[PDB]
Amino acid sequence: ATVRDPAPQFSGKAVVDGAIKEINSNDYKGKYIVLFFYPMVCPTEIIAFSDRYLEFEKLNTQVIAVSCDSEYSHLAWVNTPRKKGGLGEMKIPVLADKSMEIARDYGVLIESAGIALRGLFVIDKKGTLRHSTINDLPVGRNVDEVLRVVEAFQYADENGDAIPCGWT
Amino acid sequence: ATVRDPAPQFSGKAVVDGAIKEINSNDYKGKYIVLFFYPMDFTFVCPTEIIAFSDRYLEFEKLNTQVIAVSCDSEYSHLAWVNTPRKKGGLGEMKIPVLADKSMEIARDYGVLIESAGIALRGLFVIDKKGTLRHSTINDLPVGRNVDEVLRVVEAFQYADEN
Repeated sequence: ATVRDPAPQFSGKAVVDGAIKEINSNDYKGKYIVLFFYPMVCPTEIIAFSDRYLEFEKLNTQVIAVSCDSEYSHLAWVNTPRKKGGLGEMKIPVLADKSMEIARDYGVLIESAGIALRGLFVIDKKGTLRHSTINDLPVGRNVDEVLRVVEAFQYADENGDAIPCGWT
Repeated sequence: ATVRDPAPQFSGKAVVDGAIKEINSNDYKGKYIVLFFYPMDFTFVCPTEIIAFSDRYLEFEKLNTQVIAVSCDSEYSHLAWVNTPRKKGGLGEMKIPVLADKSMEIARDYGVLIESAGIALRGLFVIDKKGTLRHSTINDLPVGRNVDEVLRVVEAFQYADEN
């Protein structure tokens, strides 16, 4: 499964607004989705997205972090001050994937180490894969770049799937 | 084939320094490799992307990395492409090699071939000094790639490889 393919549907229990909720990808139809995997290291990446969450909302997109761990420990993580390495008050959902079935479905699972690569995926309003960044574990991701990709794909979908030669 | 894997071998005839030369992936060991695919046959493709990469080549060379473009056509067409002024639609002087991929075996080897459009997705791949895959950006055709981001990724990987 790769780009221009209908993106693999995902569901499960996440921590949202400090609470555990069953969420499904089909719940986010009509909005873009940035699905990104945090391999269970520095939490500042996921925290960064959480801080820029409003900018993502301007573009009608939903960021969802995904990690190879339980919803209860994810709650434990949110119920920890950032000063101790925990997540503190999160503004984007943190989805549990102890089974790692989502990581496999997205091909960022290392079927030898039992860990996920830093995968990031942009899904459009019709539920199709538009972008896939995948990094080896040591290198983090950049929010400004993700926002750039999202706004570009949006302008494309609006202006007939074609971007002017030299955009902003 | 995914990240942390020894990268798929690529070889072929490229346009290097305004001339057709045989290049191999094994030729670039000891250096990073940015392998990126520029779809020509995309009816709305813009050369400003690959031109950009051509311009920032010095910045890539400071970091001991070799950017190689790969495009869906022969070394003769790539030469013809280089030998066409930009104000006439061509590439003009390119500062990175343009590798030929008419058979799209290189595109298939990297999993970027759209086996219906006969075109490759805008795939970008960072390869380390022992030749294993460290990064892969893949975009849908309408969205181009950013040189600054690539530079960030490469130097980040280098600092990691040292520390």
